[PDB]
Amino acid sequence: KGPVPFSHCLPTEKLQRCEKIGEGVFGEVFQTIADHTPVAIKIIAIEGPDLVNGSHQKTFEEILPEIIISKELSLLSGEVCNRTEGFIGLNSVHCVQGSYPPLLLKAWDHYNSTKGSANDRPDFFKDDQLFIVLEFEFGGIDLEQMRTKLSSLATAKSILHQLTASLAVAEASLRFEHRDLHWGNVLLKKTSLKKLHYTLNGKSSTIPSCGLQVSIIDYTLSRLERDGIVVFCDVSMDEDLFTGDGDYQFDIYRLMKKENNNRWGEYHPYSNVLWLHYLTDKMLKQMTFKTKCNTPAMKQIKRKIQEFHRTMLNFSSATDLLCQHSLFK
Ligand SMILES: Nc1ncnc2c1c(I)cn2[C@@H]1O[C@H](CO)[C@@H](O)[C@H]1O
Ligand code: NI
Repeated sequence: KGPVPFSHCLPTEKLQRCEKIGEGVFGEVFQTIADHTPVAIKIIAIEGPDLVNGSHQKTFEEILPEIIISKELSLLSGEVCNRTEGFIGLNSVHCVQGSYPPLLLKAWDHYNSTKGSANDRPDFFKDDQLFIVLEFEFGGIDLEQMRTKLSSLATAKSILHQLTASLAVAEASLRFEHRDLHWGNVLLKKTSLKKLHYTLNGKSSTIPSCGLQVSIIDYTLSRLERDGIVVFCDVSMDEDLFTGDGDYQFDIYRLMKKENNNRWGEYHPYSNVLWLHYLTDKMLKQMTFKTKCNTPAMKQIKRKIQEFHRTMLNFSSATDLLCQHSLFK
């Protein structure tokens, strides 16, 4: 069929409603609306020779793993033996050709003016430029942006339980490792559901929501397999990924490399445990809650999360944590 114009993914009204909500070296994320329903659109330049945000563009072969993994994890919401809604829904993926839409540059400029951007203004692409455009379910607001917005550490527990269950179901179905689950990649949306449902190897359970539904995003470094065919990002020769400082996040990259002896095709679900430890550490050290722990039952939740923090690295996988850790009994 070949690539499509941007107007195929963003017809005029949908384009006019785009607001920028996120960014990374990879590119840009916009929110818009269609059929009365919000969506997030991730746009990644590929195949061209220009540096973009300081880095070379991925080839189609390099971007395919993220595409494949986004699809696999979305599909878990509709499976039976291993089912979870804890990964973001993927609506569509397109290969688009053209220069960047002026209306998106307008949205880009607004974000730059109010929040500031680390990125280049994407106005230098020619009409032959290719992009991958991934349209996802709108998952809410990332944990990092919610640093001061959550009600209490009770919510922290539901968040950790949801994250652990999702990762476990993906481990079980797909031998999945996220590999980059920093707090910008944990999204929180209000839900009126009191309990959320998952199924792990045929056994269904529930998790009290505390009014929030968690969605895990961004599969740029992720790994999984089906029928022994492994899909992953080979970072064995990457330099910069392992030389970060100033946040426990950057230790996780080094700790993953220690665990897997720099062999990124292998399955080491302990990496999911390391990420969950990093997220628990954020809950205890960087998040700040509108209400502190002030009742017996709540000073106890705090103690339980602290216990989790100091014991969870002795578990082999998110599956082991979910099934064996006292926090989830
Ligand atoms: N599906 C979504 N729903 C809501 N927000 C999303 C997404 C996606 I894909 C990304 N983002 C926001 O974009 C920031 C950088 O990826 C992320 O940190 C997050 O702030
Ligand atoms: Ni289409």
